[PDB]
Amino acid sequence: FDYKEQLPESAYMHQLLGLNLLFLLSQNRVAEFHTELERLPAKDIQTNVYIKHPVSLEQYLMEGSYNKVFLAKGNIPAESYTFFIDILLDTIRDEIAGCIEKAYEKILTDYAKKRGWVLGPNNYYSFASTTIPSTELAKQVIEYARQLEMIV
Amino acid sequence: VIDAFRLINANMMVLGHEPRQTTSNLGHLNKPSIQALIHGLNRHYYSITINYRKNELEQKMLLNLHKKSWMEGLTLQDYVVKEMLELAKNYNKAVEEEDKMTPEQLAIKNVGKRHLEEHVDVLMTSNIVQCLAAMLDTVVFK
Repeated sequence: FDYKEQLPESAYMHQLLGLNLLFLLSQNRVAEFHTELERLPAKDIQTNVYIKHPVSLEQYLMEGSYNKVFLAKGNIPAESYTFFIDILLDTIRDEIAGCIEKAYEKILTDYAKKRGWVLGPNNYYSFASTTIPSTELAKQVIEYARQLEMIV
Repeated sequence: VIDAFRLINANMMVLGHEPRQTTSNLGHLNKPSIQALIHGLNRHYYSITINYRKNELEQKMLLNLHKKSWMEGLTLQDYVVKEMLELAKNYNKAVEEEDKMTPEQLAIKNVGKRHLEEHVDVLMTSNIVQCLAAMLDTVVFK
């Protein structure tokens, strides 16, 4: 952030920056993820292969990373991020929970056992998944407000 | 229309008619003044101020009488109200739509050296009361 006009560019700067970017996606701060992306418009462009892997991963995340989970891993085994990619990998997304499986789709053990099964919430996915008077109280207040204006 | 009169003898007419010693009450007495026929026969007479006797218990009893008896305030049957309301609002909507022409022309006219129609307080009150009737409908009962 410091002006640091004398700042001598080093290949580390690009490598370290991507580590935040890769981590940021890991900590599901997606808004922050793009925030950093727009901070380095001159870096991403088409060069800076160092940080190119996370963006591809992010695109795959907004797209079907679930299928592309191992595609990006195989796209480049390492970019000085041998451990860096590890955090993301172990942080497998699980938003697919809003579906049916477990003798209803059966595919997507330990996963089927975690917290009893999947992540824990709901039940066995195969078996997982009006009133005016209540409106009366709420409406009553609203109507008076209109009258309250006609006071003065 | 009630009134009170009292006669004056013709012996003391040399003396003042009604010796007055209070401006406020004399002026209030004159405020009714004298009626045409009264002047036609005002002589040998002098009207005397009348007023309703103080009234509290009777006043309070009457006031209680009005709410429940002299006007619709039974307060238990106090609340067509959904049958004819549609038609009344239809009439008034059509009438206001028609009346909207006159303000249109009025605005159309230039400086040149019947827009006032109201008709909106009535709708306001009527339909706001009808909507409020939901309070009785949904809670006061059941």
